[PDB]
Amino acid sequence: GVQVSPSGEKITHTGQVYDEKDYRRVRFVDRQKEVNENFAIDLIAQQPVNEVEHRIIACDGGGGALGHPKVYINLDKETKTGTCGYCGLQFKQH
Amino acid sequence: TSVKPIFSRDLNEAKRRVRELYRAWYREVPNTVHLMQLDITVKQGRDKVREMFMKNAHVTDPRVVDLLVIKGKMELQETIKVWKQRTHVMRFFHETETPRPKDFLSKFYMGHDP
Amino acid sequence: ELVEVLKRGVQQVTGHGGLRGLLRVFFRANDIRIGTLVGEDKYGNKYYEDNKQFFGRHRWVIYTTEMNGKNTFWDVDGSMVPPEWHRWLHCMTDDPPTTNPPTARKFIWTNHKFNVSATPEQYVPYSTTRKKIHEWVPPSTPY
Amino acid sequence: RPTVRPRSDVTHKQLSAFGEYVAEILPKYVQQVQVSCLDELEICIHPDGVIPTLTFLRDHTNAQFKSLADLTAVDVPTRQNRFEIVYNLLSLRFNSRIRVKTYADELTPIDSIVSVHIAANWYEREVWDMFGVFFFNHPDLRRILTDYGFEGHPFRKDFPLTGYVELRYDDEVKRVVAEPVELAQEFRKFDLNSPWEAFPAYRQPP
Amino acid sequence: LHHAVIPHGKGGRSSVSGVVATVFGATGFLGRYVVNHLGRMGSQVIIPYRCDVYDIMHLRLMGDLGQLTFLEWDARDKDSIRKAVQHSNVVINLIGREWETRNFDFEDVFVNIPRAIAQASKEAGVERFIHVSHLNASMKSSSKSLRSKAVGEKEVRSVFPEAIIIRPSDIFGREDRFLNHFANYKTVKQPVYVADVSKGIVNATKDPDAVGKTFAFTGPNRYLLFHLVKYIFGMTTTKDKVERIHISDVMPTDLPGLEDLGVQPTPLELKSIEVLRRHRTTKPAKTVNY
Amino acid sequence: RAEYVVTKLDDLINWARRSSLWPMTFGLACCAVEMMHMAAPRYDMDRFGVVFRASPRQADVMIVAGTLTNKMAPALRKVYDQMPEPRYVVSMGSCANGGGYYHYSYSVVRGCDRIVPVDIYVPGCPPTAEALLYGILQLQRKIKREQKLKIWYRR
Amino acid sequence: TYKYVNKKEQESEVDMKSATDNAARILMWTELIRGLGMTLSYLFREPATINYPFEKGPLSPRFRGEHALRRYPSGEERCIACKLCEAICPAQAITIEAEPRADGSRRTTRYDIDMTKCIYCGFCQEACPVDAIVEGPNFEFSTETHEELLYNKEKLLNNGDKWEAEIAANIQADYLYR
Ligand SMILES: CCCCCCCCCCCCCCCCCC(=O)OC[C@H](COP(=O)(O)OCCN)OC(=O)CCCCCCCCCCCCCCCCC
Ligand SMILES: NC(=O)C1=CN([C@@H]2O[C@H](COP(=O)(O)OP(=O)(O)OC[C@H]3O[C@@H](n4cnc5c(N)ncnc54)[C@H](OP(=O)(O)O)[C@@H]3O)[C@@H](O)[C@H]2O)C=CC1
Ligand code: SF4
Ligand code: SF4
Ligand code: SF4
Ligand SMILES: [Zn+2]
Repeated sequence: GVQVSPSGEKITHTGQVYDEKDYRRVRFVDRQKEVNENFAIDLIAQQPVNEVEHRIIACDGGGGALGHPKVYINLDKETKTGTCGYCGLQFKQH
Repeated sequence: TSVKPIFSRDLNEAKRRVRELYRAWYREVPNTVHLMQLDITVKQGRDKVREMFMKNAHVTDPRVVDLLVIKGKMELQETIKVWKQRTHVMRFFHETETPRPKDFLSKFYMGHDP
Repeated sequence: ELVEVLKRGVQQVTGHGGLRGLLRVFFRANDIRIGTLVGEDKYGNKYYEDNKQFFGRHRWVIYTTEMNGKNTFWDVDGSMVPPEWHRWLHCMTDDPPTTNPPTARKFIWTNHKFNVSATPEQYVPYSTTRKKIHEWVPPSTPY
Repeated sequence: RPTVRPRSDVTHKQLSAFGEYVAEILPKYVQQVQVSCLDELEICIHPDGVIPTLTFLRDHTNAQFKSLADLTAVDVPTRQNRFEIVYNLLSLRFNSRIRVKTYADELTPIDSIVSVHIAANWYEREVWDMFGVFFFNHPDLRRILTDYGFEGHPFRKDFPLTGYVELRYDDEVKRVVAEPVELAQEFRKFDLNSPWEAFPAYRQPP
Repeated sequence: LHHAVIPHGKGGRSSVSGVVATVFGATGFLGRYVVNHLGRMGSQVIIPYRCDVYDIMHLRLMGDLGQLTFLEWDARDKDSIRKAVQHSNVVINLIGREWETRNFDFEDVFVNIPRAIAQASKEAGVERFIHVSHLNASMKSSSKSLRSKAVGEKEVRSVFPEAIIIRPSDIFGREDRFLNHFANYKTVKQPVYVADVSKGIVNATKDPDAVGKTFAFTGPNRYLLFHLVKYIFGMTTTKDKVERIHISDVMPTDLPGLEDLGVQPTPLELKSIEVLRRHRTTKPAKTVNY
Repeated sequence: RAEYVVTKLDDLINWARRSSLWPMTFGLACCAVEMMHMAAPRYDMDRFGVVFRASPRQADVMIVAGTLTNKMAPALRKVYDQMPEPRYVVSMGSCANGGGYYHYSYSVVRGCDRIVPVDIYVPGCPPTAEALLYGILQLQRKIKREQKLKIWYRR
Repeated sequence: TYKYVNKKEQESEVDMKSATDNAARILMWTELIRGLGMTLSYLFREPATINYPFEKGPLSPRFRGEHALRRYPSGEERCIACKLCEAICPAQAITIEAEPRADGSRRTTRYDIDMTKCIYCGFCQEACPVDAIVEGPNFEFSTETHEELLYNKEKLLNNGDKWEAEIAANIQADYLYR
C-alpha cells in the first residue's frame, strides 16, 4: 500500500521516491503524483494455496486462451509450494 | 592511377572554373541582403564566401573540384532565384550556438570532448 | 398526414417535465426527442433509445449536472460515459448492463474520473526505476 | 502445393533467349545477363552503354521497351564501384518487363537519358540528391526532396538515420535555426541477425 | 551536489546544465530572452505568473520537454513564493514597471517584493540570487523609481549578502520601450542589448567570481540624446518616464563590467536596422564622451 | 460590485470567441482526411460555428494536421505570425505531437511545439474525427476558462 | 474487355428537330435546372448528422484506441517483461526495464509508452503472449501539454483498472478470430 515518505511523497510498487533534496519534485507542485494503490505483490498473497492429488499440475490462468501458456509444475517438495511463473498462483500435493 | 575525368583535365582549368564561380557569388551577394532583409553587412557576407571557399583549399583532385563547383552553382541558383530564405542563408553563421572551445582545458572542465 | 406530424411534434414537446424540463433539454442537448429509458448510471446520467431513428441517432445520453464536484450543466464531455455504457453507446453491443452486467472484480474503479487535462489532479510523468549508481559518502570526522 | 508458389518455365525460356539475343547484338556494353527463379530478366552493362542500350530496347521492333517504370540507385560500400544504378523498363506490345543495371561511384558520373525517356528528368535529380551521383547532359540538376541548404546525401549507408542537424524556432532572432542533434531518446540498435544459416543455396565458400 | 544536477550533455536543448532557476519577471521583455538563454542549454526553469495563460505561451517552445514549469502566484500572497523558490539553486528577479498602478507603487515593486523573495530564498536554502536594477540607481534622482531601486538593492543585501546586483542602462531590442517610445511620434546615453544582458545574467548564474558584487552593463559607445533621436528619425506619456529619459548615463568607475562575465557589447548600430524597419511606411552617429 | 459585471463581460467575450472559431487547416498529410470527415455530415464541423476552411488572414484557430518537415516549418511559422491575435493552435496527430513514425528521421520536426506554441494535443495515427471534435471542444472550454478583464482590473 | 467513354456509335443527324432541341438546351438552361432539382431533393431529406457528445459514432470490438495494462482475476499483473512489444513496436515507443521482485517473479520496474510516437498498430497486443497490453477502445484522451501523453506503468495500470469492464468483454467477443 502507498505509504508516504518524510518529504510527503507516496511510494510506488517499485520503491521510487524523489529524494527530499531532489529538484525534480517541482513537477508535482500544484499537481499530483499518479500512483496505483493496488499492489499485485499483496493481492496475490491474499490468494490461498491450491491443493491437488497429483504430483504434477498444469496451469493456464483460467480460460484456455485469455490466460497464459499451459505450464506444468512439480509438487514433490512438500517443504514449500509450487508457484507459477506467469500468474503467481501456488499449489500443494496434499 | 589513371582515371576518367569530369569537366576538367587539370587543376588549372578547375581553378579558373572556381574563379568564375567566385566572380558570380561575390557580385550577387549584396542583392541577397537587399531582397531578403538580412541584418548582416556585405563585408560579413563576402568574408563568409571567402571562408567557405578556403575551407576546401587542400583539395587537389580536378573531379573533387568540379563537383564542388557544381554544388556551389546549385546553391547560387537557389539563392539568386528566391527559393532559399532568410533562414536558409543565415544557417551559415550559426548565430544561436557556442562552438566547442579549441582548448584542452575548456573541454576537459565541462565534458569528455576530446 | 400533416396533422399527425403536428401531433407527434406537440407530444415531443410536452413529453418532458413541462416547460422547465423542456428548456433544460433543448438548451443542453439541442434535441427534444422522446425515447425509452433503458437505464441510469451511478453518476446521474440517463441513456435513451429509439430503434426507428437511423444508425447513430437510435441511442443517446443525457449527462449529469454534477460529476465529482463540477458544474456540468453546460460543460459536458463524452469522457463522462463510464466503460459499461461506453460500450453500449458506441454500439459495440446490443445488450446494456442492466441485462448483461459486467464481471464483478476488485481493483476496478468504483468512481469514474473524467478528463483532467488541466485540473490540479492531472497526470505528471516521472521515472519509476530507482537510482542506479550509488555514490561514495565519507565519514563526518577527519583523520 | 497450396503453400508454395507456382513455377512456370515458359517465361524462363523466353527471357533466357531474349538475354542471348540482346547480348549477342550488344557484345559490347554488356556483361552478366541473368534470369532469376521468379522469372525476371536483369542485364548488367558498362556505364558507356546506357543510351545505346536504352535506345535499342525502346526502338527495336522485337523489344519496344517504351515505359520507364522506374530509375533507382543502390549503395553497396564494400565494392569499389559502390552505386548500382537500375532502370526498370516495361513493354506493352509483349506484356514484359526488364531490368538494366550499371555501376558508378563518387567522382565517376553517368550519362543522362532524358533524350530517351523524359521521365528521368526527376528520377536523376532524386538520385543526385539522395545518393550523390552526377549525370551528364541534364538540363536542371538540383535538390528536389531535401531542404535548400542540406549538405549531404542521406540515402547512403554511412549517413546516419537521424542526421547531423536539427531545427527549432528561437525568439531572439525570430527564425527557424539549425543546430546539432540532441535527442531525448537515442534510437536503439537491435542486433537481430541469427548465428545459424538459413539458406544453404547461398552459402559462400571460405 | 545531487546527481540530478551534474551537467551531462553537450550544451543543447535536450541537455542538462545543472541550473535550476526560479525566474520572476518572465512575462516581460527581458525574461523573454533570459528564459531562452537558460533553456536552450538544458536548464530547469520555474516561471511564476500572474497573467492569463495566453500571455505565457511564447515561452513553452523555448525549452525542452519538461524543463519549463509554469505556476501561478500573487505578490501580496506569501506562501506562493515558497512553492517557487524551493527546489532551486538560483533565483532571478526582473520585476519592474515604468509607471505606477493603484495596487502597486514603486516602493512595493522595487523594495518590498524583492525583499520577501530573497527572504524566502534564504529560508529555502538556495545558493544564488540575482537582482537587476538601473545604472543611474541613486537616492538623489528626479525620478523616484531610481530612488526605490537604490533602496531595494540595500534592502536585498540586508537579507542576502551574497546576492548579485546588475545595473544595466537603457535597453534596446524588439518590443522595447526605448526606441519604439522615441519613434512613436546635455544628456549622453550608452544603451545596451537584451541579448548581452541575458548572456551576462545566464553566465553569472554559474560563474563563481560574481557573488556579492555589482555590474554595470553599458554599451560600447555613447551618444547625445539629440544625435540618437535624429538617428532614429533618419533610419525610420508618463512624467517618470520622461524624467528617466532626461538623465545622462553615468560612467561607472572600475565597477565589474560586462566583459568580466565573458560577454561582449553589441553596438546599437547593427540592431537598430532590425528593430526599426517595423516603424517605416544613412550614416552613423558620432560617438562622443561629454 | 464591478467584479460581477467584469466577470459577465469576460464570459460574453469568451462565448463569442469560442462560438465563432474559424480554423486555418494546415493540412499536410493523412491527418487531414479525418478533418474532412469531421466537416462531413456525420459530425458537421459547421454546426458548432467552426467554418469549414477560411483564409489564414482572418482565422482564429490553426489545425496542424500531419508531418511537419524542415522544408515546411518556415512557412508554418510565417502563417502563425501573419495570423491575428488572439490565436490558438491544435496539433492533430502523432506526427505533429512528437514526430510519430518518423521521429528518428533527418527531415522531420519532432513536434510542432518547437516551431509554434500549442494549446491542445490530439493523439492518434490518425485520430478519429470524433477525437478531433473532442479536442476542439476542449479548446472551447480552455477559452471559456479565461480571465483577461479580471487580471487587467486587479492589476 | 474495354469500353468507350465520350465516343458516339456514329454521326448524328442535323435535323431541325435535334438542332432545335439543342438550341432549347442552350437558351432555356435545361441541364442546370436538373442540378437545382438534385439540390432541392437533398434539401428535402434527412441529414446524417448526430449530436456528438450525446450521440456517438458506431465502433467495433476491434477498435484500437488508448492503451491499458491488464491484470489477472487475482489482481496480479500480467506483464512478465518479455519485451516482444518493445521489439515489434515500429516507432520504438515502448521503453521497458525489469528486475526480480522481492517475491521472486519476472515483473517490470518501468514500462513507458510515448503516444507521440505510437502509430496505433496493435502489434504490441498481437505479440503479448499473456494479453497484458491492449489497445483499448477509448479515443477521448486529448490534453493541453505534451507531457501528459508520455505514459508509464502507473498510468497504464490505472487505465486498465478503469476500462477492464469493457476490454474484457471486447476480448471475449473477438478472441476467437485471432
Ligand atoms: C415574338 C417572337 C420573337 C420574340 C423575340 C424573343 C424570342 C425568344 C428569344 C429566346 C431568348 C433565350 C433566352 C435568353 C437568354 C439566353 C442566354 C444564353 O443562352 O446563354 C448561353 C450560355 C451558354 O452558351 P454556350 O457556352 O455557347 O453553350 C454551350 C455550347 N455547347 O449560357 C450560360 O452561360 C448561362 C449561364 C447560367 C449560369 C447560372 C444559371 C442559374 C439559373 C438560375 C435560374 C434562373 C431562372 C430565371 C430567374 C428569373 C428571375 C426572376
Ligand atoms: N529596459 C530598461 O530601461 C531597463 C530595465 N531594467 C530592468 O529590467 C527589468 C525588466 O525590464 P522589462 O522586461 O521591460 O519589464 P517588463 O515590464 O517587460 O515585464 C516585467 C515583468 O514585471 C512583472 N511585474 C511588474 N509589476 C508587477 C507587479 N506589480 N506584480 C507582479 N508582477 C509584476 C510583469 O509580469 P506581467 O507581465 O505578468 O504583469 C512583467 O512580466 C526591470 O526590472 C527593470 O528594472 C534595468 C535597467 C534598464
Ligand atoms: S499521425 Fe499517422 S495518420 Fe496522422 S499524419 Fe502522421 S502518419 Fe498520417
Ligand atoms: S500499437 Fe502503438 S505501442 Fe503498440 S506496437 Fe503499434 S506503435 Fe507500438
Ligand atoms: S509483450 Fe506483454 S508480457 Fe511481454 S514485455 Fe510486452 S507487455 Fe510485458
Ligand atoms: Zn499460471
